[PDB]
Amino acid sequence: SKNVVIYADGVYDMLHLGHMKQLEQAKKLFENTTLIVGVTSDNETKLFKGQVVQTLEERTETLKHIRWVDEIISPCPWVVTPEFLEKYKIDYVAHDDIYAWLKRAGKFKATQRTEGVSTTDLIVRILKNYEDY
Amino acid sequence: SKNVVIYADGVYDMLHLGHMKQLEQAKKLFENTTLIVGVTSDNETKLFKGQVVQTLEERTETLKHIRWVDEIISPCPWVVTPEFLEKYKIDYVAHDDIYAWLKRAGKFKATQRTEGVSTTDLIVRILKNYEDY
Repeated sequence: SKNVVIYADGVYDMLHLGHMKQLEQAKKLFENTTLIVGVTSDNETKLFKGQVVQTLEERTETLKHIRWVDEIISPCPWVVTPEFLEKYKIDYVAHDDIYAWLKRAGKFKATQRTEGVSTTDLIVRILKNYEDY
Repeated sequence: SKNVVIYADGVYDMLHLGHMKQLEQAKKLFENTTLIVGVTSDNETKLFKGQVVQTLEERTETLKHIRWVDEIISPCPWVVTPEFLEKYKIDYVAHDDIYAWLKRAGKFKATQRTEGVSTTDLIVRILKNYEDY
């Protein structure tokens, strides 16, 4: 079947199994896809969303090792626009409102976040080896 | 050229860029390879090496998302033996003594660990946002 271009974006700080599963899901939305992943800039992430440990370069270099990722846009724009979709020939945006125009255009595909598998979740498990008392 | 079977093993706790770079290096030792990765058991790792946060199943499930990994042996034997190499048709073992017989057989290939890129290194960077005084 025809190849389908999928776009996902995010911070991908401290990349963990939850990111990987959501990238796999986006890659597998159709039988033949190209998965483009956008990685948000340090300045815009901190200004608009919250704290980020790793630099853009670190977050991007880790992401390239993930088998589902076919292309990376680093940094990506903070806000997806129709012109951006046209420039990269994107058929669907995969994400878990401001996506209203994407759904109106038929270009939205839902993916899911997995709870309890994050990198900081692992550090909490380490800390729980040390009793309060 | 002929396909070359490479074996690497380890704990792969809290998988990070350093593991990924060492897997990439093992995968790229020759132009055409199959990279088999062995993941050590929880009990043997803790008994012989040290603490491990994630279970065998978690460490294995994260590893499968890495593009360089072609096969996983989970759990792998704590000690590599000649019979193990024969069973899996392994041409080279990639690792960073007890590898003496591997070098004697011509089946040893060095790879490098990267410093300063581990998951716990990232947590140290988080903690450094909070001044001692």
